[PDB]
Parts: sequence; C-alpha cells; structure tokens
Amino acid sequence: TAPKGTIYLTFDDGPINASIDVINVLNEQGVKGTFYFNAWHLDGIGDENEDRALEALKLALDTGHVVANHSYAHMVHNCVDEFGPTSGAECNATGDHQINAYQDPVYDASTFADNLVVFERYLPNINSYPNYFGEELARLPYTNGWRITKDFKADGLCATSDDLKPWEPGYVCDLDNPSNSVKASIEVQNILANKGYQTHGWDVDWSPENWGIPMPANSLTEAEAFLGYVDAALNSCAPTTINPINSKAHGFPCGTPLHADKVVVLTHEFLYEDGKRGMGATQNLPKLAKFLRIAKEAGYVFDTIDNYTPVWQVGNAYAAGDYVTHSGTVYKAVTAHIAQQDWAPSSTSSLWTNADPATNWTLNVSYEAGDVVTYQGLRYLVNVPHVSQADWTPNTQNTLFTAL
Amino acid sequence: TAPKGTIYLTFDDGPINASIDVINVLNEQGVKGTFYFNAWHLDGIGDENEDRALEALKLALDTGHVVANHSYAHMVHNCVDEFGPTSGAECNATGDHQINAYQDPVYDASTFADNLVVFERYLPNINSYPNYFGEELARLPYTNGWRITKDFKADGLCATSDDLKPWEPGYVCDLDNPSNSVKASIEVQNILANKGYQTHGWDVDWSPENWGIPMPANSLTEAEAFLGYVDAALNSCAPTTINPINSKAHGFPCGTPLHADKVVVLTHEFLYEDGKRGMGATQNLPKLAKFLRIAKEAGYVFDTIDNYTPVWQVGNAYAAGDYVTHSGTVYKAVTAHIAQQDWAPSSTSSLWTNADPATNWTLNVSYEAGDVVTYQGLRYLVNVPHVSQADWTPNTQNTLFTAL
Ligand SMILES: N[C@@H]1[C@@H](O)[C@H](O[C@@H]2O[C@H](CO)[C@@H](O)[C@H](O)[C@H]2N)[C@@H](CO)O[C@H]1O
Ligand SMILES: N[C@@H]1[C@@H](O)[C@H](O[C@@H]2O[C@H](CO)[C@@H](O)[C@H](O)[C@H]2N)[C@@H](CO)O[C@H]1O
Ligand code: NA
Ligand code: NA
Ligand code: NA
Ligand SMILES: [Zn+2]
Ligand SMILES: [Zn+2]
Repeated sequence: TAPKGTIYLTFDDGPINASIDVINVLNEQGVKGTFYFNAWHLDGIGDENEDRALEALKLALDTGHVVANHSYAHMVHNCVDEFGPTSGAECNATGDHQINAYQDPVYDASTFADNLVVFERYLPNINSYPNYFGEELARLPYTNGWRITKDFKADGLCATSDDLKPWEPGYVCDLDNPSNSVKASIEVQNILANKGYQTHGWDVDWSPENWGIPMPANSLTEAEAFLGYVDAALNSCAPTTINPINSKAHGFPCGTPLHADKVVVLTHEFLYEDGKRGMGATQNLPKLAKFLRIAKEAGYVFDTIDNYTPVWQVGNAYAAGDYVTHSGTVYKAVTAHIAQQDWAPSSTSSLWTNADPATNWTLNVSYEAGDVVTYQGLRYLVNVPHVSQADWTPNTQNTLFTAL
Repeated sequence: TAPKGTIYLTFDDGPINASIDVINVLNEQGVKGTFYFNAWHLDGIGDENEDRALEALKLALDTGHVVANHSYAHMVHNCVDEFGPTSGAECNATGDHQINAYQDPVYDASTFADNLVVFERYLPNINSYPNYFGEELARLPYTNGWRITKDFKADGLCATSDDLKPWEPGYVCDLDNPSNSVKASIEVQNILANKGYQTHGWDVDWSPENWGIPMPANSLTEAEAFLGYVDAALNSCAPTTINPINSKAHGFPCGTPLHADKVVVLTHEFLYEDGKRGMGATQNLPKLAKFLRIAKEAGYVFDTIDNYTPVWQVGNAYAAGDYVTHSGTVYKAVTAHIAQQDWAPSSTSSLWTNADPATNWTLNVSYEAGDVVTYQGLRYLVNVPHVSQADWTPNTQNTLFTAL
C-alpha cells in the first residue's frame, strides 16, 4: 500500500558538534536525513562548537545520510566589511545575517563551489560516497527558493533585506519591487541551476516563530503538535502559506505533481545543543526522537532529498509527464512506457525530454514560446514551441529563436 | 577517404595577448586548436603581456576553439613560499618551475577547480559555449600524463623534481623511485579522473630543445622540419620515445587503439610573441602558418581534443571494442552495431560499458580480477570479472570484491 506521505527531514548549517547528537537520534530509528552543510565549520571559523565537525561529516556519510550544498560560509562574507576568521562571531553579535545577504550573485554563487573544495580537502575520498550530493543538491541560505524542473521553480521574495529585519518594526516587503538582496539571490538560484543543481526550499520549519526571539532553542514546538503541522502541510501548498513572510516561497506551483504527498521539513542542528541558544539538547533531542516515532506509527515514511525527484529505474512504469532524474539530470516522460535498460533518458531519447531547471540552451528540451535561453553568451527568445536538437541552435534558427 | 593522420594542435599557458595572434593565424586557414588555459592571466598576475587576456579568451570561444583546463596558476604556488600577485615574476626569476612543482595533491588538484571559478567570474556565461570544455578536459603542468580510458593511462615519471632541474648535471631519474613531486602529480591525475576529467599529454613539442636555453622563441623548428617530426611521431609511440627525459609519458600503452593515426602537438602561445623570449611573432607565426598548409598538403587533418575520443553519433557504425564519449563519459562498445537515437550509451546500456579512467567504483564498468575500486572511502579488490550494476556494490558483494 501507500504511505500517508513522505517526510524529507532536512538539517541546515552543520557540520557542528550538535550534528553528531542529531545523527545518533536519527540512526536509532534508521531514519535518513538530508544535511545542507557549510564547510566553514570544518575550518573552525563558524562561531559554533565545531571541533568535532569533521567527525560529524564522516558520521553523516558513513551512516547513510545525504550531504548537500549550503555554501561555504552561509553568505556571512556579505554581513561584514572584510570576511575573515572572526566574521561569524561579529555577524552573530549584530544579528544582521539577513541584511545585504546577497550582493554580487556571481561571487555568491561561487561560494557553493568553494564549499565543495573545502569538503574534499578535509575528506579526500568524499566523492566515493553515493550519498554525497554536494555537487547536485543545494539550498540558498535564508531563502525558501526552489529550482526543481523547467516548470517547478519558486523564489523567496521577502527572504532577505536591504535595511530592516523582517521581525523589526517598520519592515515592509514589496512583491513588485523586491530588495536588492532578494534580486541577487534569484540570480544565485539561476546560476546554480545552470551548473546542474537542484535547490529545495521547505514546507514546515521546526524553529522559533521568528529569528529575533531570544534563546531560540527553547521555543520549539512539541513533537505531537509538530506532527499536526506536518499533517496540515500535506497537499496544501504550504510553501506559499507558511509564516513568517520571509519564509514564503513565492510562485511555488501549488498542486505540482512532484510535490504531491510530500512535506519537506527544515530545522537546524544548532537548536539541539545545550548552550548559548538554550537547553536544546535536553529539550529538543527527545522531541526529535518522539517525532520520528509518532510519524512512522502514523504512516509517514522518511526519505532524502536526492529521491524527491525519483531516480529513473529499469522496469518502472512511467506515464507521460512523469519526472525522473537520470545521472543527476531531470527528465520528463514524453510517452507512457515501461523502462528497459537500453532506454535510459538521454539527449537523443524519444521517450524523454530534458527538464532541468536550467536556462542555458540544451539539447532535447521541450521549449515553449516565451522561454529565454542562453547560448554562446547571448540570450534568445523562443518564438515557436519545439523540442531542441543539435542542428537547431539558436544562432542559426531565426524562426525558432530571436536574439535579444 | 581516410587522411594520413589527425593532428591535434594544442596550446598551453594562455590566455595571453599572443593568444590572439595565434588564433588569428589558425582562423585564417580554417583550423581549430585546443587551448589549455591558466586563469591567473585573467587576474593579471601571470607575468606575461596579458592585459588582453579576456579578449583572447572570448576570441577563442567565439571562433570555435576548444578551451580546456590547465589549472589556475600553473602550480606556481608550489614554486614560492607564499603565493601572491608577484609569484609568477619570482618563479620566472629563479626558473624553478619544475622543482617541487607538486606537493599537496589534494590542494594542487583543487586549483583545477579554482580555474573554473575564475573563468566563470570574468565570463559568467562561459558555460553556454559548446566549445568550453574546462570541466572535462585537462592537462597537468609540466607533465606528459594521460587519463583517457580504463586501459589507456600514462604518467610522466621524470616530469618534475625535488631538487635538480632535468637539464642540470647530477640530475638522476629513477623510474622505480620517482620524485615526491612526481608522485604527487600522479595523485592529481587520479583526482581529476575521478571528477570525470580526461587528461591528454603530447606526442611532439614545438618548443626549445630543452627549457633553459636563454631565448626560447627564435630557435623554433622550421615548419618543414617540424612536419618531419610529426611524420616520425605517427604510429610510433612518440610519448615514450620523446626527449628530453622529463617529457616522456611512461607507461603509455603503445599500439592502444585510440592513439592510432593521431599526433598531439604541444606548443605555447608565448613562443609566438615579439618580446622577452625573442622575436616569436615575426619568426614563428609564419612557421605556424606554413605548417598548417604543408601538413594539409601532406594529407593531415586538424581536429580538437574534444574529438580525440570520438563523440557518439546516431547512425555511426561501431565495432565491438570501439571507444566513444557520450555526455562526457567514455564508453566501450560491447557488440558491433549501428547507433540509434534511443540506444545511447548509459549506466545501464547493454551495448556499452563505462570505460572512464576513474578508479572510484562506477556503474556498468567491465571490471577485471585484480582491479581496485574505491567506495564509501574504502578500497576494494575485484576478485571476479564482471560488469558492475547498482545491486552489486562492493560493500555487499564479498564474492565479487574484497576490502583491502
Ligand atoms: N535558515 C536561516 C538560518 O540559518 C538563520 O540562522 C542563523 O544562521 C547563521 C549561519 O549558520 C548563524 O551564524 C546564526 O547564529 C543563526 N541564527 C536564521 C537567522 O539568520 O535565518 C534563517 O532563515
Ligand atoms: N609545459 C611546460 C611549460 O609551460 C613551462 O614553461 C613555463 O611556463 C610558466 C607558466 O606559464 C611560465 O611562467 C614560464 O615563463 C615558462 N617558462 C616549461 C618550463 O617551466 O616546462 C614545460 O614542461
Ligand atoms: Na542535476
Ligand atoms: Na533524484
Ligand atoms: Na569525462
Ligand atoms: Zn542556513
Ligand atoms: Zn603549461
């Protein structure tokens, strides 16, 4: 039979000492999580208890959890005048993380690439792990932004600010004229998508109601009530209805088939530590353990973000319009069929089209009039719907494409 | 009909101002070259005439030449105590480029990843260029090393040194006990291969007889005499017989099918500039232009390294054992057949096995007894020949694999 739904438990801002305790709680019940890591904790400059950060990274990989890319230093270089070893402490003293969080999108996007270099430096064999998805799965700091398929995208238009924090008096978000930081974050999403990343936001956040609350670890919802929030998010387009306003994923395609019967849960392992943020270990590690227990007894199953878009499999039946990933690339089924080993999705497959959320011109993509592609550094408008092929390059096809 | 052979003209250490004059000569005669670029010239710290480096990079891409990865700063960080903007000038003052050229293989390999970040900084849309192969084609500084297929590899065992330069008295190369710098460069080769790179060395070097001659540009071999060198290299396992000793590709499999009827030429654009190395532009640009003409008159065709391993193409006939690349991955044909659009190589194809030069455990690879794979940070010996599949991971198949 079918589960009540699939929960994707995701943890942000590790690897830190508290990651080990969270992972041990997950391992007690065989639950796998997705960990969006910032490698500056491996360098010891992240202003957390992080001397065991490498142990935490190895533990996550060794016990089956998925490691994803959250950028090297959580955009904290944009929080200070000059980024250095004390920048995390100074941004924590001001609490200005959300202010000017994105500035130069090209440089900001490159800190996701920097993240992978540092991962490999501390763990040279990391790409021999099948659950290392640092190059293919990402999540933008502070931003409930999504890049899943060509027709499944969303952006947090109030995620970050140019001046006032979202919990401060006088804060106003204008959806028609978003902050400069939000507009830069959108460009970061598009740059990552063009490098083959998918980015995932969240439906529910196990966190303080807002990040201005003092001692945030103490105000986490109890496990039973949180399962109630998970229930309420199932098939309800929660990314658009979530509060507060800086957590919303604007433009999220409500009812899109890939999100059916799924809830992505966000939390942070630094909320599960007894320390500067409260009694997180004493209070919240038992909450996490109880939540896993009652969710599984209620009929939920837990899975990792790498399976959010199902991996193509020999012998599976696919309807027209079904989405899969094959070798990390998103494809959509052209015709209903049963997959066989020789009919894997490809750039010349007649059974699939590439449906990556990228915008570079790509082979075997079902383009629509109004789409904009980039090719040889030039942007082109699609005039006529068609499936791209090798000889229909934008620069030679004036009927299909118009250079901007 | 078939040509006498295929010449791959490859240029190292650009982009510099002289790259433009070289490209213009190539374009005048309809020839495409492969350029192994170091992006520190874009940052203006490469100690060359490079104020037009970005113009050179754009010209290479805009006129159809292939751009490949030669690392950010040509391993010059290993030539000085502290790498900075003057490091290129300092290493030029000592000429110690080959001494300790490789030290920390993990960091040295990561300068190939840094190279891409810098390329994307100066040219944010570079990934929209089909002839941009920075993420898939590489060449190690100073090193005639090859990573082509699972069964086509080679290493320059005398390429770099721990103390004495290869032309100095007292220099001894022990093929059984290579230098620490050479052993690091071998690991760099393996790191790049596990990231999906191929690395290409060279058959013949249009260069001074050895580095160390004072004016390296004015003495470049005349075009007719250099065509003779190409004639001698054709099908003669030139990478193993080439001089001097630091240019040899030891372990190069003589007679390997992918190298049949091909000659890879190495040269440097800085040899084609009127400047500190002599009158390279006045004297060597006509040599290059004449060489292109007489080589074609002799029956040679020119191609780029992205076609060295032929790209899989619908309608092409393939014999069993034929090698192709498909979406950047090397495959070997299982059985003779004509390629169809729905029958492309893949990780589950019955017509092809993966033949990448990588050593991580990989799907659809024809493993032999005695092979060693890396999986989940552990190394495994292959006990029994078999074609890998998703269900046969090393940690679950104690008959097929034995952990070391
Ligand atoms: N999802 C973010 C959340 O990460 C963030 O929490 C901060 O993260 C910083 C980086 O790890 C850390 O230095 C700081 O102490 C945390 N409070 C909050 C608040 O900025 O915003 C959420 O959107
Ligand atoms: N193939 C190398 C060749 O690149 C190298 O030439 C030096 O390259 C440096 C990097 O651009 C440059 O700064 C220096 O001026 C060049 N002499 C020679 C000698 O090191 O070795 C060849 O193997
Ligand atoms: Na992808
Ligand atoms: Na997937
Ligand atoms: Na490759
Ligand atoms: Zn975060
Ligand atoms: Zn070089």
